[PDB]
Amino acid sequence: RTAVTGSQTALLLRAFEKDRFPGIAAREELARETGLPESRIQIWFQNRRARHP
Amino acid sequence: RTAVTGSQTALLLRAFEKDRFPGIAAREELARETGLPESRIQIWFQNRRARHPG
DNA sequence: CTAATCTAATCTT
DNA sequence: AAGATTAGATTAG
Repeated sequence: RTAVTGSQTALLLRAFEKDRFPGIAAREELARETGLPESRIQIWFQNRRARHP
Repeated sequence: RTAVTGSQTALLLRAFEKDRFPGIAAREELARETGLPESRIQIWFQNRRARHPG
């Protein structure tokens, strides 16, 4: 029940370009920064590593 | 490149009711019978699963 | 209408 | 965590 805002996307792309493998430390933060479950953020990083190496 | 003919459409539609979730083999087989890449057969089945069940 | 793509998610080893 | 694959949304013929 969630479509991502362009700002969240921009915020994840920034964290991506920084380091593509955020430990659960980075991710919880990124969950707070965005208002998304941590679970949903890991998925985002897993898919993006697979479709843009 | 695209443009599937009515005949290609005809034999896949038959195979559709035959197997609604073709494994990588069923599709690989179906690529030869039609002359379309397996990749394009998968898209065809996943698009049609969403636009026409039953 | 239909092919193709991009995303979110699940599952397997 | 990668790999494949699903559904779904959408971009286009």
